[PDB]
Amino acid sequence: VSAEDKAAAERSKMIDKNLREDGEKARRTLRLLLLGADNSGKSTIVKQMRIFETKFQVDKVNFHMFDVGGQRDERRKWIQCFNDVTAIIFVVDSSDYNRLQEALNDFKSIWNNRWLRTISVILFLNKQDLLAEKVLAGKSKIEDYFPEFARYTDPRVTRAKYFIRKEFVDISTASGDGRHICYPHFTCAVDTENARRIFNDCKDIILQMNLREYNLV
Amino acid sequence: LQSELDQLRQEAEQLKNQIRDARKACADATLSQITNNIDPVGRIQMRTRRTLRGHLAKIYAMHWGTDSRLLVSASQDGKLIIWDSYTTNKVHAIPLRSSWVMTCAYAPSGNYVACGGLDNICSIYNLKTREGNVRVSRELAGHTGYLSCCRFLDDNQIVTSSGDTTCALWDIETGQQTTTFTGHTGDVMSLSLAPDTRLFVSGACDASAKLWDVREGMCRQTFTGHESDINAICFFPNGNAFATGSDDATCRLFDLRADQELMTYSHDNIICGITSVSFSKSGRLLLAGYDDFNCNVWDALKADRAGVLAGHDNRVSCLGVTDDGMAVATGSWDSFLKIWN
Amino acid sequence: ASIAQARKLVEQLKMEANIDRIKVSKAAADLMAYCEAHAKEDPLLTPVPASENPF
Amino acid sequence: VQLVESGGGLVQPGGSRKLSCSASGFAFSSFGMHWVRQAPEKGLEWVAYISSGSGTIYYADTVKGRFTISRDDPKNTLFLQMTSLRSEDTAMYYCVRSIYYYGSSPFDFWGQGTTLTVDIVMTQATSSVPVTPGESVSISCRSSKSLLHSNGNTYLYWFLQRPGQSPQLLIYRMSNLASGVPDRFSGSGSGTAFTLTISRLEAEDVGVYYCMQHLEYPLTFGAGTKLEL
Repeated sequence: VSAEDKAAAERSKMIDKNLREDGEKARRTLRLLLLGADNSGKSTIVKQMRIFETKFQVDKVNFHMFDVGGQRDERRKWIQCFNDVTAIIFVVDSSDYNRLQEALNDFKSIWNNRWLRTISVILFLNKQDLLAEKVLAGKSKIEDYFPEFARYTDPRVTRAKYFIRKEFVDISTASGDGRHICYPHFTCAVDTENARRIFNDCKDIILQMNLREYNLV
Repeated sequence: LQSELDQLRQEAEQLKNQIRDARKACADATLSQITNNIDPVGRIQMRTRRTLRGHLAKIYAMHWGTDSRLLVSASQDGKLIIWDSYTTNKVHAIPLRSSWVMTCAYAPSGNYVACGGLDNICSIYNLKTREGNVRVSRELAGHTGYLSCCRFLDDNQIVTSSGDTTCALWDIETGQQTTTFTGHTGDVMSLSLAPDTRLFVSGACDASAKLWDVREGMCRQTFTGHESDINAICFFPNGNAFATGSDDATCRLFDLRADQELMTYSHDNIICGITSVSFSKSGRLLLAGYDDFNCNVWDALKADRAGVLAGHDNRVSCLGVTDDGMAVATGSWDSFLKIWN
Repeated sequence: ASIAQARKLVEQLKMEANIDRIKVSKAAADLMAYCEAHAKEDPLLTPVPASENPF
Repeated sequence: VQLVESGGGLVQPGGSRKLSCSASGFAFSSFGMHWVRQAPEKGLEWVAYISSGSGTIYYADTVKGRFTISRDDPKNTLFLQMTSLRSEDTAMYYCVRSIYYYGSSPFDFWGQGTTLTVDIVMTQATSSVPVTPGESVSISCRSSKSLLHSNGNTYLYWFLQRPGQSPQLLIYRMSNLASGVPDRFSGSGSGTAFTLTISRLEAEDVGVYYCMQHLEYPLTFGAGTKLEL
């Protein structure tokens, strides 16, 4: 072997050493994908922000949440890039029942995805502050746009708020069991346990994936 | 949408039944009528000769150097590596600003390498500099969709294809916009410059590919023969044909002068889609990287499978033959590059 | 907004139809000629000798 | 790019000297630095070597143990410790930068040398040729072993040394050319004998060229082929 070839081999060895050094840092953090609707207000879901990515750490573990922007309303090819994240945050606001049908169709499309079959979703129902003031008056109810929004269990506000959750869990458990499970929450503009709920969901997600990877579930 | 749409919607179709009629008129043979007596290439086998390990995240692109030795690999770990296939040495390791990259290319002179992903920007890197490192030469912004394929025309102009339904050509020195190729109705995924470098083809997610005139600027012809997205394209060595790799479990080829589809290259047992395609040295062998962790080798004339390239435990996303046709550089999502024969 | 049809009925459509087209035979037995004349210089159809092969 | 070193002077024999190089203007940590000596009127003799990082150290036989090579990457600094100033220690020492990857050009840049006063044999039989300007020259060098390695590249380097100038790279690794070098320069030859056929030489070419090998790491230097009128 030539001396120049030997030095080139040593340079390559340093290249692999430096590349492997960054692998520990890459694997330490957790990767999240943020997506939803324009009116969802995904940016203020994480009130502590600290491809519009953010880097927030709660309980001394770092999460990198990626908000994809500029792309069209297809998500058909660039979603075949995130099949390694911990979860996808699907934020939908319930301020209007005219768009909740489109929102649940979008959730059906993204939950029943070939590349997203083994990745879970944490559902954040943003803007729960005005749901009361939209249902306390009752000047426009969900039964106008839906057949049987006439039974669910302020009492009226909660019975109105749990029907959308029933629909979304019906969608989630329609197809796909064990590999990925939805996490229906309730988020507000002034709510403070938004990142806490995200962490409490992804720890259970990791626990489930480790249960499957040790073959205990 | 005026009275020129109860008129000029049919007149937008009159040239479609008078083109398919023109198209289906000049067809006195199919590919497997004059390529029937040629003996098959046999059970073509190819073992791996060099496994280029070192990447961590999944590989998304891999381009061969013009010197048939160097190659550049793109992975979702935010690192770009230039390899030495003969010795598996790592020539360079260029960190990337955006961790999401789906394109990579080698300049024909070997002095530059381009990459681009979800950042909607093609960052072009200078390899040989007096400084001694690799630094960006230009930051080609001005494109809305995610980049899906970059190819180097010369040392100063590059052609890019993105997900905003536009293929589009730059000038590196100015960094400005020279020509924008429009007409696709979906995310363009692949690109294949012609050997003469005066034309190129691109396949979008509309089951159609368009041959563009890079010098002039308009689409010469559109090729509709698939039923799903076209996520792979490659050009015949002679410059008069090309192959389309689509995600409908089939990979068709087309002739530029015939303006038709020649063969289908589909198997009943294969259901997974195709990710990348390439002709080896004379167009007889059509390498095709599939989704079921495999890469079939197709006898292009006979439309029969000549061999398989198993050895990847994840789906194959990269596939490229070298300039002299001595080896292949298939790369898959398992963060492993592989060189065959 | 007669631009969606104009570029699709008089720019691209009216130009794609007006292209000289040859019969498919002269392209099939031109790719055949190219691949037959380049069989000796294709080191994947006919593997090179081990000494010649650098791998 | 700018390489400099300091620490020259006069040494009483038996003493130590800390010779340090102050690299500036390039990626120092990704370059294998060297050291090349030259007696006042004799010719270059490579003395030591340091690799990228703190890898192999490759002192020359005549100075092995007597000299130490050290580097300081974060401050971009390179050194050459010297002990027991000898009779032949009187020479001008150069620091030359080189990187080894596929396609790289080693020995591309040199620093202005400092003077500190006190085995593949390669010979350039002609130490002085008066060459008429404008026509041509055919400088030749020969070795003892075949520089043609199995990978297919001969490892001979050519350099140029004008009066009052640090050595500059020339046609390297047989017929390859370096940056900043005019295309008129060319050179080819077999193992054990090489040539430096130049086309249409002009002024500012008079100087003492050198032929060095890079097969075995003891890198012997040729006598030199300085031109004249």
